[PDB]
Amino acid sequence: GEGEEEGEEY
Amino acid sequence: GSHMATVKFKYKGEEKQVDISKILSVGRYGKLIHFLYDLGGGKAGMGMVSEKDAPKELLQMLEKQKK
Repeated sequence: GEGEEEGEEY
Repeated sequence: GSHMATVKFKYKGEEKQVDISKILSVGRYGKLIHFLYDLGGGKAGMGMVSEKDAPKELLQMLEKQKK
């Protein structure tokens, strides 16, 4: 359940 | 209750708060600062904030956890 992910366009 | 200092992170716009004792390793990639934190239950989490969004007072703390 726990464990998020990011996704920023560098 | 925890007796440590908590760090607030702007996760994609959301305001998260992780305890300094939970912070595993912080890695500044430049404008974006990625960090790994231990949550619990065997699994952990991660996040990435910007230099502008992260307050200097907390940013300096991230420097200490910079691995």
